[PDB]
Order: sequence, then structure tokens, then C-alpha cells
Amino acid sequence: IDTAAKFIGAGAATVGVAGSGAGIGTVFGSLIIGYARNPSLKQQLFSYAILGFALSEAMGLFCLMVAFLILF
Amino acid sequence: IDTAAKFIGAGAATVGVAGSGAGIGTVFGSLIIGYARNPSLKQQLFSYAILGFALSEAMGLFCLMVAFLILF
Amino acid sequence: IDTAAKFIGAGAATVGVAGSGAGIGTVFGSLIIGYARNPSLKQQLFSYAILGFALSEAMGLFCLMVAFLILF
Amino acid sequence: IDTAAKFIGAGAATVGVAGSGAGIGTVFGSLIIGYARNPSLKQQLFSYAILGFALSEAMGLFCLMVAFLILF
Amino acid sequence: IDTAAKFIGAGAATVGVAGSGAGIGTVFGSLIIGYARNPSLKQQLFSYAILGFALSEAMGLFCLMVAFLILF
Amino acid sequence: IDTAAKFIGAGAATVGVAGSGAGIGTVFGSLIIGYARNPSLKQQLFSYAILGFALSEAMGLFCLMVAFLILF
Amino acid sequence: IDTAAKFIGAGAATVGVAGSGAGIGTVFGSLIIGYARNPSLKQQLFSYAILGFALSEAMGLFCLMVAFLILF
Amino acid sequence: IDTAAKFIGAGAATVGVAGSGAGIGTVFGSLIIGYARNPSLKQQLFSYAILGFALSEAMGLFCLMVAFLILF
Amino acid sequence: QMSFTFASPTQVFFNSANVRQVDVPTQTGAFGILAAHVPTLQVLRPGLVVVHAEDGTTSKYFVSSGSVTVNADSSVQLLAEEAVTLDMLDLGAAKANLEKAQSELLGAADEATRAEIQIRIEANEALVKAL
Amino acid sequence: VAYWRQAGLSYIRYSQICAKAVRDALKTEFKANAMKTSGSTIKIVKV
Amino acid sequence: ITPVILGLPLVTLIVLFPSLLFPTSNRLVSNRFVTLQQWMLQLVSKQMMSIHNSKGQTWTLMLMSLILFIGSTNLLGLLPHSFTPTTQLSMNLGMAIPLWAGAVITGFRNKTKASLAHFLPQGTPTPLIPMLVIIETISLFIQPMALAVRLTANITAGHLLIHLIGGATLALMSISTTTALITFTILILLTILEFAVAMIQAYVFTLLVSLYLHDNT
Amino acid sequence: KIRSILHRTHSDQFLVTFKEVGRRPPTFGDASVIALELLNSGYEFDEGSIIFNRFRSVISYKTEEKPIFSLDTISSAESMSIYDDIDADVLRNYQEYSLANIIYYSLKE
Amino acid sequence: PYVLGTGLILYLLSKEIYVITPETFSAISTIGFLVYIVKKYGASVGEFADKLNEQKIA
Repeated sequence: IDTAAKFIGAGAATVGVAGSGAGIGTVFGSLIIGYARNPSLKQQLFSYAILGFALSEAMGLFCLMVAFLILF
Repeated sequence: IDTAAKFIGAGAATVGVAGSGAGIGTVFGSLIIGYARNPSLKQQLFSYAILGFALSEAMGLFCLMVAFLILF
Repeated sequence: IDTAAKFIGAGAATVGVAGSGAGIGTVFGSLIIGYARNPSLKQQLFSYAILGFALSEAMGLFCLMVAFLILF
Repeated sequence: IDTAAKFIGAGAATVGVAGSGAGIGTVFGSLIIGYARNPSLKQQLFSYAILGFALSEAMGLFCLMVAFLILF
Repeated sequence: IDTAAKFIGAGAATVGVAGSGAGIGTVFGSLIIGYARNPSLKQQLFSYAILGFALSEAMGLFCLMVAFLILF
Repeated sequence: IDTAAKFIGAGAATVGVAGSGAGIGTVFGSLIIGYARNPSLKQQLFSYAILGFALSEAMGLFCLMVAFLILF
Repeated sequence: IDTAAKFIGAGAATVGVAGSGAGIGTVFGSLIIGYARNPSLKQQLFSYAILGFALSEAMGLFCLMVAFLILF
Repeated sequence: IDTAAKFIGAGAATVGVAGSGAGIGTVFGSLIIGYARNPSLKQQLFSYAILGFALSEAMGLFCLMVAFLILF
Repeated sequence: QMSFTFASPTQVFFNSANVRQVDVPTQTGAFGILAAHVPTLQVLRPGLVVVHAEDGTTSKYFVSSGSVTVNADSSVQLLAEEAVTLDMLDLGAAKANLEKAQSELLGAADEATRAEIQIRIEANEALVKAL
Repeated sequence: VAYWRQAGLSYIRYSQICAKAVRDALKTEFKANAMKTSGSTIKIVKV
Repeated sequence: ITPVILGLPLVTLIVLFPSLLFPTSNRLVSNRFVTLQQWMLQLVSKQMMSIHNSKGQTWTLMLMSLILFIGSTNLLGLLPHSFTPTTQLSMNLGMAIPLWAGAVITGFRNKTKASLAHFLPQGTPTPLIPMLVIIETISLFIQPMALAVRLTANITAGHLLIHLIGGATLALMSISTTTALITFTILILLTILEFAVAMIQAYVFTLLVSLYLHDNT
Repeated sequence: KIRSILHRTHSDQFLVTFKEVGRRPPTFGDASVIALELLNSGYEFDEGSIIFNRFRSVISYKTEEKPIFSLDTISSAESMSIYDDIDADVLRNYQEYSLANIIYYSLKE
Repeated sequence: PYVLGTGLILYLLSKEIYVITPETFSAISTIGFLVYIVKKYGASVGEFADKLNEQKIA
């Protein structure tokens, strides 16, 4: 109960990385269709894809902090 | 029962950050292809991206307010 | 059983806010990829964006009223 | 048992309302990009968007009825 | 256990209605952004939308009968 | 426990029908926005509509096979 | 407990096939939109659609492996 | 309590792959629709689809390591 | 770089000038043709042209119609039916025209006429953009 | 084909009216040249 | 002792021959031998140099040694079994410090507090928000460095499951083959789809990360 | 002076004729005129030429002939794709416009 | 030929240095390895033309 609910509770918090996983494929997907429209690749466009993968893995890092709080 | 169900129930509310993280990859991705057609980078387009991610991570901060209310 | 299941029953209803989280990113994201085609930003498009964000936080006003019913 | 798992059965039924919330944005967001091609606002596209809002929130009504079934 | 976990098993089977609800939003959205290109409203595009919302809620009737099997 | 978990395990695999029902909403959506571009409606596009809805319902018929195996 | 939680864990892993199912529709839908733009249907674009169904069913075979390991 | 909850912890941690598989369908779709607009296929763009299918599977190896941690 | 050819039958303003961007009132509405923008062919709308020329300039224009051409080649061709620098339009006229135009729309009664008035109205709008 | 290709409408038809509408717009100063620059001494016959 | 002790020397020696053989090709011979082996680092100096410099010649060969070492180390986890579940994991943990330290050498060693000052000052991290810089210091380093270990460890995992599901199929159907051959033939092809792909993308991570180093360097 | 020459089975095979474009110049205005009406007629592309006096230098002009094509259909084929953004609209609405441009131009030449 | 023989020896050593491998876990991976050959030889016939010539050119 005390060692049980923290072992099944740390597993439910790992379903918060399904958002950052597909959220990283879209921000890197629209940059693939964006650089297809060309040509400001280096700087502007591909420099914003880092700003879009950072605000998406911020909820991932917030979810990976929760699953590690019930694991340690 | 009163403390056990508070550790496995704060983990199910951490799956509500799956919408704030996949939604952030949609609010920035549709801004990457948006400035690709260009040209209003500073103001108008990226200004509307900030008012969109704030309305995307709001369902992540309120979901982490129902998470921390079950463990603290 | 009675008080124990009321804790892991409003936590599973808190993961319903993942639809409103990414739905607000899909709605406001389309408005950022719409005003980029220009120019009916003031009214018409951004005014319709307040009709789409309300109809997406409507499911957020019915899912957060569910978890707040199993609380007190 | 009888009173316990009925409370954790209504909560997971409220997670089925995560499709209607993200369905509401992807149906009223494609019409936010339809009038961006113009000019069928209050004609054909905005009329079918209500017929698209009804087909998606019904799958939220058929899911909230299961959540009300396991509550009364 | 027997007269308990089937009440929390019909809650998890009602989470399959997050694909029939978010599949209708994707279907009745591209037939709103596609009719914006015009002029195949009747007989073609909206006729295929009847066959688009037929294989969308088909995974939902199969998910509404799975929960109905864990109740009656 | 031995009889309880099969009922709770059949519903959990029925939540894997949320990916097949939205993957049919994307394939038939991008065919509804793939027929507006014209003109090969018969063959090519809508002939590959059933070929794209076969590999996407293949994840549902395998998931509803793991849900039926815990029931029979 | 030990012969019980294996059935309430192998079912939750089948909810990982939600990305494999909705990933097959998105990779094929944009292939149906890419071949609607013409003309390299025979190899180049639909050949890459096989290289997109493989890197999307790999996150569905690795998830079905963990579900089969907790059942047999 | 100790032997059971580790099986219902790696089961809910496999529901984090639901983003790595759908996000790969989003990036490889945007490279399937991106190469349609042409012509940088054997360079530039399809060399950015490998950098996208990795960052998406980066939350698919981080989530898979947690399901391999709760088991062994 | 992109070589911008800006002309009207009346005038050539730029002729394949190494302009970095021109943002166009094509019937697209726009697409703000970047030096790295896929060659593309466009019919021109009435709106404004902004010539971001690689020179710290964006030059202002209204064009009525015509076609703009984005060659594969570095050259972009605004072939503006009427091509003006916003510099020569008459604001005063626009408003005045616009009321009038709408009025006529109120009396427009062929699909075409309506179109036309509306066109006109619109024209005044597309002028109004600037004006 | 909407309202400048109406159902019909030449793009020309449109266009010319557009441009014409531009000509209508602008200042007068310029308009002296306008019609001058958009004569239509094109008299017409079928033969 | 011997089992671990034979493996690490072997991993070095397999990289040492290529790393000695190319330096050797700079005058002799070549016969079949040298010219055949020169192809190995021609494949490196052809394939990887298509992406490298890039960051400059300076760094290029420094990374290419690791790129070959990673692929060669995974190849020395390819053939062996069992190997993946234990030894390749101890090699993934033994590569974990090298992967962590690989960002250390120039990034964290020169700037631990903000190795994103070398990697990405404004991008992933908000430069307006030093909080997001430190946050994204894990998602650009602390987690990516653990994700890079995981990144080689799922190749290891995907490779392993091919062998394991593997084995679980002919252990299931020890018929010789027979019907296990059908599934086993699939599980095989999963070798390519899992290990040989993910193995690729694992060195693609090292490519990109050492590109983002040396592209901002 | 086109009518004049043409009578050579080209009194029936005129479709239209345009007239007195000199003696007080021609213009785009005119050009648009000739352009517009030209289209409408089930005559569109039937190949042919626009044969005009292309001015070349003070001392010279060389009378040109063209290919005249306006079928959006074979302007489906080829390069059309490549410089993307196309529709039997925009195609036409350039095809049109360039017909006008040329028609004007040629005329002015 | 010599290189191929060395690679085989290495695989064996590693198989032998383990707790317990199934007939299965091996055969799979053996057909995984086995599959690669047939493509590899057709590719290998091409391979040579690149690299030896690339030396000779440089």
C-alpha cells in the first residue's frame, strides 16, 4: 500500500511523455514543410525549431520529474 | 487507503500534461509554416503565438495544480 | 473504498483536460496559419477564434466540473 | 467493491471526453482556415462546421452518459 | 472483485471513444477546408464525408459495445 | 483478483481503439482534401483510401484481439 | 496479486498502440496529399511511405512486445 | 503490494510510446508531403527527416527505459 | 538574392533587381516571395507590394492585377497591370469612390455587375489598404 | 471563378476593371495619362 | 574477469586496426590489402565527411573517431549473444560517461553552468529566462545525455528483442524450425528495422549533437 | 492592313478583326480589349501565331510570328508544376494576362 | 576472405560468453545476419568501383 501505490503511481506519470513525443515530431515536421517552402533555413526558421522543441520538452521534463518523485 | 490512493491518483493527473505538450508542438509548428509564407515575424504572427501557447500551457499548469493538491 | 476510491476517481477525470489542452493549440494555431494568408485579422478570423476557443474550453468546463464534484 | 470501483469507473469514462475537446478545435480550426481562403462565412463552411461540431460533441455526449451512468 | 472490476472495466472501454470523437473532427474539418477550394459541395466531397464519418464512429460503436458488454 | 483483473484488462486494450479511429479520420480527411485538388477521384487517391485505412485499422483489429483474449 | 496485476498491466500496454494506429493514418494521409500534388507515385514519395509505415509500426511492435511479455 | 505494483507500473509506462509512433507519422508525413513540392529530396530535407524521426523516438527510448526499469 | 522585375506596361521600376524579398498581393493574397521561395506562378491581386530589396528597403506599392511570376530562376516578375508606388494613389478619391462604389453595389444586379461593383468596392478596399 | 472570374468574367475583364479602378483611383494629374494610356482605338469588325 | 577483460580490448583493437590501417595507407602499398582497407576510411572520409566540416576540419576527425567507435561498439554488441542485456548495457553505461563527457570535453568542461552557451544560447533554452536555460539544460543535456544512453540502449533493446522474442518463438515452437521459422523470419527482419535503424539514429544523435556543438563553435 | 491582306481564305477564317490601332496609338486598354473578347469564342488555342511587326531597331524590325497556346491542359504538362502555384485559373490568369501583355506588346511593336 | 573469417570468430566468442542462449534467440538473429548476405554481395560487387577508384583519383 505504501510501497505499492508509489510503484503503480510512478507508471501513470510516464503517460505525460506521449505529449512531448508527438509534440516534437510536429515542430520538426512543420520545419520540414517550412524549409520546403524555402530558404531561410539557417537562422530564423531552424533557429525557431529549437524554441519549439524546448517549450514542448518542458512539459516532458515536468512529467519526468513527477515519475521520479514517486520512484525516489 | 487514505494515503495510498493519494500517490497513484496524483499520477493519473500527470497525464493531463499530454495535451499541453502536444498542443505546444501545434501552436509553434503552425507558426513555423505561418512565417514561412511570411513576412510579419516580429508582431502579428509571433505575438499571436505567445497568446496561443499561454492558452495551451494553461491546461498544463491547472493540471499540475490538481496534481500537487493530491500530494501536498 | 468509499473515501479511498474518491481519490483515484477525480484523478482519472483530470486527464480529460488533455483534449482541451491540445484543442486550444489546434484552434489558435490555425488562426496563426490563417492571418498569415492575411488580412482579415481584426474581426472575422480572430473573432471566430474566440468562438472556437470557447467551444474547446467548453469540454474543459465540463471535465473540470467533474473532478471538482468528486472532491467536496 | 460495489461502491468503490464505481467511482474509479466514472473517472476513466471522463477521459473519453478528450476526443471531443481536441475534435472541437480541429473542426472549428479548419473552418478558421477555410474563410482564410474566403468568402463562404455564414454560407456553406460555417454552416457545415456546426454540422461538424455536432458530430464530435455527440461522441462526447455518448461518453458523458457513461460517466453519468456510473454516478447515478 | 467480480462485481467491482467490471464497473472499472467499462470505464476504460469508454476511453476508446476518444478516437471516434477526434476522428470526426479530423474528417469534418478537411471537408470544410476542401470545400473552401470549391465547388464540389454535393454529390462528391460531402458524399465522401458520409463515408468518412462511417469509418470514424465505426471504431466508436465497437467501443460502445465493448463497454455495453461490461455492464449488461 | 484472478477473475477481477481479466475484466479490468479487457477495457484497457479497448482504449487502443482511439488510435485507429482517428487514423481513419486523418486518412479519409486527407483524401477529402486530396480530391479537392482534383481530378483523379476514382483510382489513385480514393483507391489508396482503403489501402491507407487497412494499415490503420490493422492496429485496431490487433488491439481488439488482445481485448477479446482477456475475455475468452 | 502476482497472477492478477499481470492482466491489469498487459492491457495498459495495448494503449501504446494508439500512436502506431494514428501514426499510420498521418504518414499515409500526407502521402495521399503528396501524391495529390503529383507525380512520382511509383517510387520516391510512396516508396518513402513504406519507410514511414516502418518507423511508425516499430513503436507499435516494441509496445506489443511488452504486452505479450506480461501475458506469456 | 511489492511484486504486483511493478507489473502495473511498466504497463502504464508503455503508454508514453503513443507519441513516439504518431509523431514519427507526423514528421515522415511532412517529409512525404514536403518532397512533393520538390526538389531537395536526396539532400537538405530528407536529411532533416532523420533528425526528426530521432527526436520523436528520443521520447520513445526515454519512456522505454522506464518500462525496462520497473520490470528488471 | 532575388532579381525583381517590377514593371507595369507603363513603367519598369525594377528589373531583376537584387531585392531580397518582395511581398506580393497576388491572388494568393500573398506569399512573400523569398529568394528561397519555390518558383511559382501567380496571378496578381490588388493589394500592396513591398519590395524588401537587399538594400535595407522595402518599397511600397499597390498593384491592381496582372500576374507575378517567380521563375525557377532568381527572377521574379511583377507584371502589374496597374503598378503604382503607393506614392501616387489618392486617398481622398478612394473614400469617395468607396462610398459611391458600395452604392452602386447596392444597385448592382448582374452577377457580373455585382462582381464588378464589389470588385470596385473591393478595389477601393485594396487601395484602401494603403489609403 | 468567383466575382472577377465570376462564373465567367475574364481575368481581363476583371483585371482591366481593376486597373481601371486604380486609374479611377489615384490623382487626376495621372489620370490625364490614364485613358491616354488605356485607349481603345480598337475598333472592331469581325473582318 | 576474463569475459569483460577480453571484450573491451577487443572493441579497442577492432577500432585500432582501422585507426592504424588508414594512417598506414599514406604511401604503401597498396596491393589488394591497403587499397581494400583504405576504402574503410575512404567510407568514413566519404560518408561522414559529407556531414562533417560543417563544424570545421579541426573538430571533424575528433568526432569521426567516436562515430566509428559507437557504430563499431554496437557492432561488437551485434554479433554477440548474449551480450546486449548485460555487456552492451555495461558498455552503454561505459559509453554513458563518454557520452556525458563528450559534451563535457568542450561544452560542460568550458561551461558547466551553461554548456548551452556553447550549444544553444537562444533556442531550446529561453535566453530571456535563465530558469528555462537551466530547465532546458536537462532537455538539451541532462536528459539528452541520458536519452543518448537510452538511445544506444534501445538499439540494444530493439536488437535484444529480436534475439529475445526471438528465441522466445523457437523456444515456443522448438519444432526445428518450423512454424517458428515464419515468425522467426519476421523477427529477423526486425533486426534491421530495430537495431540497424536505431543504431543508425543513435550515431545520428551523436552526429547532430556534435554538429550543434561545432556549428555554434 | 491585316484585313486587307487577309482575304486569302481569310474572310471566313477571320474570327474578328481589330481596327485602327494606329492613327492615335494603341494601348494596353486596347490590348485588353482585343485580349478579352478573343478568348470567348470557341476559338482559343488552335496553335498559331501572333504575327506582328516586332520592332527591332530604328532601322529594322522583324516581323514576328508566335506560338499561341492557351490550353491550360498542356500547361499542365511540364515545368508548370515546377514553378509551382498554378491553376487553370492562375495559369489562365496569366495566360490571359500574357496574352494581353503580348497582345499589347506586339501591337505596340 | 580473411576479414569475413575474423568476423565469424568474433560472433562465436560472444555467443559462448554468456549465461544461457536459446536455440531460438540465436537462429533469428542468425537468419538476421543471414538475410543481409544476399543483398550485400550484389551491393559488394558495386562497392569496389567507388573506393579503389577514389584512391586512384585523389
